[PDB]
Amino acid sequence: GQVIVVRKDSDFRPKTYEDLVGKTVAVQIGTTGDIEVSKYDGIKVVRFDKFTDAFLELKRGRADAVVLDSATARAFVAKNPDLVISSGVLSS
Repeated sequence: GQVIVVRKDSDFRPKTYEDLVGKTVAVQIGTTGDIEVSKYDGIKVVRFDKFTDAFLELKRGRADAVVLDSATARAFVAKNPDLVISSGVLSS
């Protein structure tokens, strides 16, 4: 389902929703990722029209993570080696 993407050039390696509490997390608005992260008190959720804009926030350092669907996240990270998928499939 969902995975957590973070910067490769970081020691931050979240594996669960709880690991995102306190962090700025970019999501594509209205996706499962948005809906799920929004359930956890203390995640600072930043919503974007396009997932690519969520990823841009992460690449620039203005967000700490992105939560998105596995296949879409994989196809993007494939071409963005400054990013890494730090989780397996999240248990939602």
